[PDB]
This record gives sequence, C-alpha cells and structure tokens, in this order.
Amino acid sequence: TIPHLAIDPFSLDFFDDPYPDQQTLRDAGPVVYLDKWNVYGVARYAEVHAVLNDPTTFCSSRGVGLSDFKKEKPWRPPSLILEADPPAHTRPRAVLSKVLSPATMKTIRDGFAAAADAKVDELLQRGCIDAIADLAEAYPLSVFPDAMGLKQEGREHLLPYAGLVFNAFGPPNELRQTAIERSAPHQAYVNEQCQRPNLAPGGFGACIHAFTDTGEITPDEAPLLVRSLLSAGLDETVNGIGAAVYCLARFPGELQRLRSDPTLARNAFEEAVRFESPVQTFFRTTTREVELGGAVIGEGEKVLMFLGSANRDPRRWSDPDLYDITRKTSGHVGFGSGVHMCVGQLVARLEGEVMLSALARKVAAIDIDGPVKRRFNNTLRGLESLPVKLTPA
Ligand code: HEM
Ligand SMILES: COc1ccc(C(=O)O)cc1
Repeated sequence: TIPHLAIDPFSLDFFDDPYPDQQTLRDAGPVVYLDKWNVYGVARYAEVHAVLNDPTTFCSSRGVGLSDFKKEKPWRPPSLILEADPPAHTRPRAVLSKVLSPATMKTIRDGFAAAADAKVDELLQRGCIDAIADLAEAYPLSVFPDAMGLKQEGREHLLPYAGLVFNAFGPPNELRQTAIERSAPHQAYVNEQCQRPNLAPGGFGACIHAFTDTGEITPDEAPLLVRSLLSAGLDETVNGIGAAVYCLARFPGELQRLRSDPTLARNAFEEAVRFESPVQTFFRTTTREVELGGAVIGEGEKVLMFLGSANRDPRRWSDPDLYDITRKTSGHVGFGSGVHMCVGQLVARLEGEVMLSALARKVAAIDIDGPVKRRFNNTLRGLESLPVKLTPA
C-alpha cells in the first residue's frame, strides 16, 4: 500500500536541488516510506498540516530529529519546549510567548528598524557586497544578540552552535557527526550565557529568568529556556533574509513592486519564508497506530514532515514556484502549525520586514555578479554566498 522510495532527503544531491525529488515524494502518495533511514514521509500540504495539528498522535517528546529519545540518548538535554508535549510543553510555551510578545516587539522595533536602515546605507557605500555574510548574517547578529542581553565576548560561537542544532536533527550522516565532534566550545559558551548573571537586564534572557516568580517555570528551568533562544531564531532568519534578497534578485519585477509600495515588505518576507522555507524538515514520533491518508503507521514510528514541499504543493498553492510578494501566504507551514508554531515568529518577521523596508526605500536594483554557493545543512536550506551589486535608489 505504502510506496518505498530510495531518495535520501539528507544527501548533498538532494540539498542542491530538492524540488524535483519533492514532486516525486508528493506524487508517490500521501504517505511514503524512505528505506534509507526507515521512516515514514509526508510531502503534501494536507498531510503535513494534519500531523502538525495532531500533537497527541504525532508527539515531539521523543525528538523532532531522526533520533528516538526513547531509544537513544539525545546529544544534549532535551529542549523544554520544542522537544516536549502538552501539558509539559504548555507553561514553557506561555513564558516564551510573553517574552516574545507583541508587547515586546514595540520596545525593539525602532532599534531593529534603525539598524536595518544603517546597514543598507553601509553596503550601498561598498556597492558590491556578499548578501549572505554582509547582509543576511551581518544584520541579525547586530540586533538579536543585543536584544537578548548577550555580552560581546564569545558571539562567534552563536552561528556555529545554531548550525549544529539543526545538523543534529538530521540522520547520523557526516554532516551531523562533524558538527557534533568538536562542538564542545560552542556548547560551553551557550550553556554559560544561559545563567542569569550573564544576561543583561531588559533583554530576552533576563526576562525569561524574571518569569520564574510566577509559577510558570522554576529557577532551574530558566537556563534551558534561554538555551532555546540561543539555538533557534538566528540561522532561520539569516537564511530567510538571504532568500528574500535572492528572490528580489531573480525576480526584479517583484523588487520594483516593493519599491513602489514598501508596505509590502512584511508580506514580501513572509512569501520568502514560504518560498524558500528555511526550516525544511522536522520529525514526529507516533504514539499510536494511526491511519494517515489511507495508510497505516504503527506505534513508535518516526514520521518526516517536508515543510518546504508542503509550501510548494500545487494541490494547495497557485503557481508555487513563483515568488509573489502579494500572495496570500496565510496558512503556510514555514513557521509550523499548532501548539508548536514558531514562538519567535514575531521577531523573525520584524527583522525581515525592516530589512526589506530599508531595501525598498534605498536600493534601485539588486544584481548578482558572482558565483552563488549553497549552504548545506541537515535541516536548514539557505545560501552560503550571494555576491550582489546594489544600485542606490
Ligand atoms: C525565518 C525565521 C524562522 C523560521 C522559518 C522558523 C521555523 C520554525 C518552525 C517550523 C517551528 C516548528 C517546530 C516544530 O513544530 O517542531 C519553530 C519553532 C520554534 N522557533 Fe522558530 N522559526 C523562525 C524564527 C524564530 C525566531 C526568531 C525564534 C526566537 C527568537 C525562534 C524560536 C523558536 C522556538 C523556541 C520554537 C519552539 C516553539 C515550540 O516548540 O512551541 N524561531 N520555528
Ligand atoms: C525550529 O528550530 C528550533 C531549534 C531549537 C529549538 C529549541 O532549542 O527549543 C527550537 C526551535
């Protein structure tokens, strides 16, 4: 009943061009079996959306990577929120939703917008820049570590740790093992900055510690919650912004539209999050024998969700290979869906929007003048290098 496919969704051949293999996964059926790693796969929007919204059947406490925590020791102490299920997940989730609240976005927006404007001015002075290192990477590193109250020393560990977290969700390929080996320095730095005395007052980290008084979390849970904001929220926004810049380059007509109405910047970034989907895959583990789309999945089985393919499903999207800044992107699963939907989606959209706002008002054209290099990760899709030339507006 269930087709078995030999496609390796975590291979370098897959990462370089996943879209043909993704149609093959969608068209093979609503549930595929992937012999390479002995997991179930779902690639259509309908089934990816259904598993994300059935947390009781498709749990997260047994890991959201390939590894089954009930079977193997996790490479690090499990996340208090991403790798938890209700009710254990509920009160840590409420804390992060209040720390990263709409009320919190008002205190940082003008600081995040001003730094996005100054960065674009800075790169327009240099003309030919690397949109990844000098823009996609440079900007969020100039606002987010400060917004969390991180000290200046050691910030070079942040990106290496971020890419390690997402490589570790993957299978035991050499991408994951090279990242886990010699990961001790980044782990040591991140763990120490989780302690309250190292978090500047007013930042995200100190705010999370301030929530121990409420009875929502205890003091010993606070550092691990801080760890989530140092593991997630950097590498996804970098790839997300680098994709938007890449899209504006390959679709110059969309850049001219954003230039004519810069209030499209927030949706221009949202459509870029659907179009590229920086987080490409996440896992769930079955707690039951479940009937999924006419296909029976047993207990304790890993189910791989293809979020990027679900965002390009022609059964759900009109012309999904097209970048449309005016597309009604509502319902995409780049940020997830349900009880685990990104808790930091407001920070990402804010970072993305103010950058695309700055570009819309200062740049006339964005032209690629150099070899584009892909960045390879077990979980993230994004560019390694995007040589661009910016023409001032
Ligand atoms: C382009 C930007 C981003 C993308 C594409 C993205 C993607 C995702 C996705 C798909 C999930 C769901 C995981 C699951 O259901 O298993 C998630 C959860 C999460 N994200 Fe994001 N994210 C982004 C930005 C951020 C930011 C800015 C932060 C923090 C400041 C953040 C922190 C988190 C956390 C803590 C969770 C776990 C929430 C939970 O388990 O309830 N992410 N993210
Ligand atoms: C979606 O990416 C992540 C990665 C790590 C965590 C976490 O540390 O809880 C959450 C989300």
